[PDB]
Amino acid sequence: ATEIRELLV
Amino acid sequence: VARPPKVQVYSRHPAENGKPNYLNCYVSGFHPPQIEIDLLKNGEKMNAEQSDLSFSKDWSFYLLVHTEFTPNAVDQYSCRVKHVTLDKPKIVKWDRDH
Amino acid sequence: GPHSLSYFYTAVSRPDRGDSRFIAVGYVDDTQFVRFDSDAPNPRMEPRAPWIQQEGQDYWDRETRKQRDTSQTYRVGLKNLRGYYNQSEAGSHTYQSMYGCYLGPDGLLLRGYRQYAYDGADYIALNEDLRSWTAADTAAQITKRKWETANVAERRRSYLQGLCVESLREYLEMGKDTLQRAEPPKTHVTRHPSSDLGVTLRCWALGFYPKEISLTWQREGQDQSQDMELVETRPSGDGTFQKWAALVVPPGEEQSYTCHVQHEGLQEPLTLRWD
Repeated sequence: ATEIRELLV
Repeated sequence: VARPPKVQVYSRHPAENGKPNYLNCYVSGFHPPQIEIDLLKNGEKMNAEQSDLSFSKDWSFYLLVHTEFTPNAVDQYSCRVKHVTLDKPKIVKWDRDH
Repeated sequence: GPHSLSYFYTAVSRPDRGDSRFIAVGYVDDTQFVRFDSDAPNPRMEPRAPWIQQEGQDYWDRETRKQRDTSQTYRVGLKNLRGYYNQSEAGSHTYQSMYGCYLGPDGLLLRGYRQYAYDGADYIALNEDLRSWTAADTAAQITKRKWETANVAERRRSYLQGLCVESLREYLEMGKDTLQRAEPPKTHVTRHPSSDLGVTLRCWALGFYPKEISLTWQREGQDQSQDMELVETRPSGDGTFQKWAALVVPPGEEQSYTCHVQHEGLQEPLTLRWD
């Protein structure tokens, strides 16, 4: 299962 | 910098004339990912399937282009690769010994 | 060695079309099992191995929602990165991430990782402690401070120690019949003309899984790794792998050479020679 979300670079 | 593709052309099973097989063109180590990989039968583009874009631990991409084929003694098969690192297309001929 | 679950994200800007393209693929060990492509109409996470298809609609809905959100974050991110480097608006650039977990013999996270690249160069990476970042240049230091401010590393660590390992364990059981079964190579030796003083012996290993294999030629017991020609291991097209190792030997001396094949699918290493 992938990571739920990540923060903008 | 941009990295040029390595190319291998090979069949899934040892080739036997008149026996159905699969023809692979494995293209790896390149960057950026924009690339044109064509399997050719007697110089004519085959409608071959291409794998999903992935990459290795050094960030360089790899792709598999592949299709069914039935080798014989007459037909010539090759893989043609166009990439920004190549001033003209790279052509690798298929032969059953590699 | 240890089993692993790994994801690979590629985002590419397309100024001519005014957008970007995001492609994700997931692997368990050497087996691809999902994909997502923002260019697909109504894009969803899609199965790419038979055993993952038993996941129900809630799994595919959840994975689709995460990839759609991530696609949008990497789209905006490509714009931020162009600004960081004061690059022209007309060029295409590439933003990559890979992350994953290896399963320890105790069922815990053996090693987790999360790394990013911009235009093929390391940009920022989560350190081995899963608590801090290493940034490669001035641009990546901007990203580093934003992610430190937002405590991003704690969420990466929780995912890597938690859901990554738990979902890996679930996939390993769902696909046990293929993921946890070694397929040994089919082997044979061919002979080919080379040049004045030598013929080529080529030792072939076909159809094996997993990818790791050892092919060696040995001139009279002692390893011949001098001009052994060894091609990169390549996909068969059916989820298995292929490799060969070749060497030039004196005509009439073929039977002095042995190819040794080690693979976890074999009960014991093989010893092949020219017919």
